[PDB]
Amino acid sequence: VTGSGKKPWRQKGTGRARSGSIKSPIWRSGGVTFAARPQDHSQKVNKKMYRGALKSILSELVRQDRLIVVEKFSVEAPKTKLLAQKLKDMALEDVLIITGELDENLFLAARNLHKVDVRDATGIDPVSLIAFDKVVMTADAVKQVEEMLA
Amino acid sequence: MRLNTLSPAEGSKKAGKRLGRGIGSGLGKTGGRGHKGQKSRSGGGVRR
Amino acid sequence: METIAKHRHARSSAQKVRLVADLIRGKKVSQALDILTYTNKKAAVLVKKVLESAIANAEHNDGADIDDLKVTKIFVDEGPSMKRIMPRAKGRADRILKRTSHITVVVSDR
Amino acid sequence: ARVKRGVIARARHKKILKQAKGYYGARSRVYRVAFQAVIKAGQYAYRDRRQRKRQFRQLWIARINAAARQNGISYSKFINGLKKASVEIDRKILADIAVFDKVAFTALVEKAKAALA
Amino acid sequence: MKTFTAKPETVKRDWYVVDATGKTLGRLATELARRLRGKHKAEYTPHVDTGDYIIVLNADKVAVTGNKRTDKVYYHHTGHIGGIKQATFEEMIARRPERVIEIAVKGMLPKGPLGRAMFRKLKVYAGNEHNHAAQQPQVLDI
Amino acid sequence: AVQQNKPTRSKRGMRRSHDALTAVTSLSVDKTSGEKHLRHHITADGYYRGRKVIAK
Amino acid sequence: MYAVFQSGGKQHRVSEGQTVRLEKLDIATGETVEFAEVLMIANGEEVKIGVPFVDGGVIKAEVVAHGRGEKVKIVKFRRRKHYRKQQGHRQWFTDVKITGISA
RNA sequence: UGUAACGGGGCUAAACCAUGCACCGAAGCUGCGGCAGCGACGCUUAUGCGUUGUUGGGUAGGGGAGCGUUCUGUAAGCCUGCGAAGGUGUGCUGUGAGGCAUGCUGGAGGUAUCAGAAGUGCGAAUGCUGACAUAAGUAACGAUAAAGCGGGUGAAAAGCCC
RNA sequence: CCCGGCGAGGGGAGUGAAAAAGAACCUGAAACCGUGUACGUACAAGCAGUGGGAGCACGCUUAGGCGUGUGACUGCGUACC
Ligand SMILES: [Mg+2]
Ligand SMILES: [Mg+2]
Ligand SMILES: [Mg+2]
Ligand SMILES: [Mg+2]
Ligand SMILES: [Mg+2]
Ligand SMILES: [Mg+2]
Ligand SMILES: [Mg+2]
Ligand SMILES: [Mg+2]
Ligand SMILES: [Mg+2]
Ligand SMILES: [Mg+2]
Ligand SMILES: [Mg+2]
Ligand SMILES: [Mg+2]
Ligand SMILES: [Mg+2]
Ligand SMILES: [Mg+2]
Ligand SMILES: [Mg+2]
Ligand SMILES: [Mg+2]
Ligand SMILES: [Mg+2]
Ligand SMILES: [Mg+2]
Ligand SMILES: [Mg+2]
Ligand SMILES: [Mg+2]
Ligand SMILES: [Mg+2]
Ligand SMILES: [Mg+2]
Ligand SMILES: [Mg+2]
Ligand SMILES: [Mg+2]
Ligand SMILES: [Mg+2]
Ligand SMILES: [Mg+2]
Ligand SMILES: [Mg+2]
Ligand SMILES: [Mg+2]
Ligand SMILES: [Mg+2]
Repeated sequence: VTGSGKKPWRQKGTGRARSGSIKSPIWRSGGVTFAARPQDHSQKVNKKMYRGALKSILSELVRQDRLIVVEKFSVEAPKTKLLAQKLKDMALEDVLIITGELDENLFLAARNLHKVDVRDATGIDPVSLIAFDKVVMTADAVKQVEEMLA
Repeated sequence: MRLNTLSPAEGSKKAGKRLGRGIGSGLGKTGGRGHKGQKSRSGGGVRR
Repeated sequence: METIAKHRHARSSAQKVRLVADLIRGKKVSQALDILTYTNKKAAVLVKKVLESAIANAEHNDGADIDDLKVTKIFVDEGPSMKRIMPRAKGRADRILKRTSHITVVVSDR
Repeated sequence: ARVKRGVIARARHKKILKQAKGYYGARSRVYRVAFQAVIKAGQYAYRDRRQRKRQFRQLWIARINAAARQNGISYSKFINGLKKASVEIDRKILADIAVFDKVAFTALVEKAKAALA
Repeated sequence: MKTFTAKPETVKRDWYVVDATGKTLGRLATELARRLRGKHKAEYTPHVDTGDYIIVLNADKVAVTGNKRTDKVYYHHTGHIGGIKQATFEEMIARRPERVIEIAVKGMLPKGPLGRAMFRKLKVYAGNEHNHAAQQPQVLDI
Repeated sequence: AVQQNKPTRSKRGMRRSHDALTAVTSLSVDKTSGEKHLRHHITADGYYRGRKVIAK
Repeated sequence: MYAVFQSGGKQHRVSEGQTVRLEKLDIATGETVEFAEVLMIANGEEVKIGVPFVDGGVIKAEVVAHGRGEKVKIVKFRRRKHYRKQQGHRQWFTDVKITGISA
């Protein structure tokens, strides 16, 4: 805290509680007793615990009928309207689309759709696999996730 | 399975103690340090 | 009907005006003015000008018969204090509070 | 995550000052004093749920004594008499009857006397 | 159902007259105190005066045992420094004999407002005559 | 010397139980000028017991 | 006419039509309870004193309500010993209405 | 300092010794209702329930189970101008920390649930800042060189002007 | 527009959804100070409550010896850290 190290008043004689620093955390305008510092909140996750978690997730999706497999999933042009349309026809709304390789059109077409995310098999994550009603995977995506989870 | 239906294993996130928060808590006032002497002080205690 | 007048931020402690407010609470306004006229108190000058304002408010605004009015309510509340400092002996300073008051007078024919 | 305490603290003080209604002076106005007043109130109250059972029995006895002596026998002998007669009416009820049914109380005295005779 | 309590506004308080002639002071006083408190009534109520009005005649003939006539001492203090005062029983009886029975009964009545009220129902006289025939006191051999 | 304990608002009010003012009860009306006035005092226009005693 | 009986470790003096609050009875509302050990029956100068119970004496009553009483606060406080606690308590009760005193 | 060496009154027993029977008397014991800890076993254990013995004063201190506050996700969801937060009442409910409902005030925000992270709970530290009491309408109004009157100005004049 | 010193301050009018936004201006807690009503209080002694409890006032239920406020009298009772 800004200010000086001057004792605000003499130790004895005035009848005030003894003081020592104008920046005492007891004091208004004083320092914060256990002031905060930037901290790194990340945690280690054991590799095996990571893959195991993914496996359990995928297995519930299946068991809850939230996992949907298809041969192909793409759109003909980077137009949000086309994806939206496809999704309506498939009776999908809130959905994670996971494909084998990145698909650019599909990615762009999906970006402004808040209930939709697109992802290549390599980039899946645990919270995405949970956070959407359905998850659609192409055969290739399955074949790649499988390889990934040994 | 949703982001608001996941919970930790029973017993895996025990709550930390918080000293000095009143009679009911059981760790009020002296905070489990007893009365007086070196060990009751901030920074107080003897070396290994 | 009831008609109000007030003097807010009057320069007197509420205590001093209350001595006077008490003299006239409940009285016919004519007897109240006589009482105030011959009460030798600064606060009697203050309260009289408020009562007179209430009387004129009642006649001018509310169509009242001044013959029929009574001081049905009168109360003095505490205003903001002005804070000052008075030097005393040996370098010591004392607080001075210059207290003020809010004077409310209500008149009515009932 | 800075936490401000006003809403919680205010509810806490108000809960105490509300229990201090009727108390004199700072006891019903000033938290620090009200709090100590409310505690002492509970202490006495705890104590006096036990005492209440003592004072009432002490009252019943005293009245039974009076009504017994009016019929010519002392409380202590009257009680002994009833015990020997296998009468089990307790002292709350006996004190009620002493006041409200003087003729039944006398009949109870005659039952006590007989069992002592 | 709450236990009965007597009520100041409906309490019945009867009048009696007692002769102190020859009675042992403190054994008379306990009975007077009993009856002035209501202890003898089934309606006895510790916060209510349920007792009776009692006239005591011939206070000047009250009796005491042992050597207390000449030796029992009444002490009192005037509130002024050094002002401790005393009289024997026998001096009390010759100066105001009523005081003997009154002092004895008052010590045996509760302390505080109600007990002071209970005392007001005691009318003690030195001689054989009272002026309360209007109250029709009933003879009480106590 | 100073208090060991804070006097109560009750006590303050008891202390003040003699502080109230008295209203004047003895006004008269001059019979010639019609003015009110303290008894045994002249009126504002300078009348007393019915005579104009002070031109002012 | 009144009668005296024991219920809930306590005794009660009652007449017909009276509602009286007892310790909780495991009897459903609208059922009739019988108290067949009655300590005293008195009707107008006739007075039956049980020794301990009156022969053929029955008090009939109807269960009218079950409920919990007003809360009572328990406070414990040991001054200067850094100790205090409270507890709140409500007591169960059954109300019965006396419908017949059979002497 | 004042009875002041029965707590008092008073007592010749209302004292002392002996025998006896009665009664009063505690948060101890019993009775009725209820909660919980530890066991045990049951109608029947996915784990709490149901029976059932017993235990349940407590400082320092160890252990266990919880309430509530702020922020992140759940949440582009749910409540909310047909009234959010906060303020003030009331009713019900929880063993309690608390919760929910609702009248009035207010006028734009709030956030179930399950998780996640803490600047997370105050009556004391001659604590810190602000606000307001008290003494009290008390002391004081600063050199004891000194004022009096007429007239004026002014809403008002002991104090300003002549 | 009105009282007031061509004041301070106020009462009307009008603006505004609102002046229960009037410039000391959102919300407007608490200490602290008042006006009004109900009940208590001038023979009475102490941590100011708690247990019992009359009476009064105010609601009930349509009576039932119940809610709320007050609290004569009475048992017990020397604050917190
Ligand atoms: Mg800072
Ligand atoms: Mg790695
Ligand atoms: Mg920690
Ligand atoms: Mg310490
Ligand atoms: Mg030590
Ligand atoms: Mg140590
Ligand atoms: Mg200087
Ligand atoms: Mg209050
Ligand atoms: Mg105690
Ligand atoms: Mg006593
Ligand atoms: Mg003696
Ligand atoms: Mg013996
Ligand atoms: Mg007991
Ligand atoms: Mg026990
Ligand atoms: Mg908030
Ligand atoms: Mg909320
Ligand atoms: Mg949480
Ligand atoms: Mg503390
Ligand atoms: Mg003084
Ligand atoms: Mg002086
Ligand atoms: Mg002076
Ligand atoms: Mg000067
Ligand atoms: Mg002026
Ligand atoms: Mg103006
Ligand atoms: Mg309009
Ligand atoms: Mg207006
Ligand atoms: Mg405001
Ligand atoms: Mg009186
Ligand atoms: Mg006193």
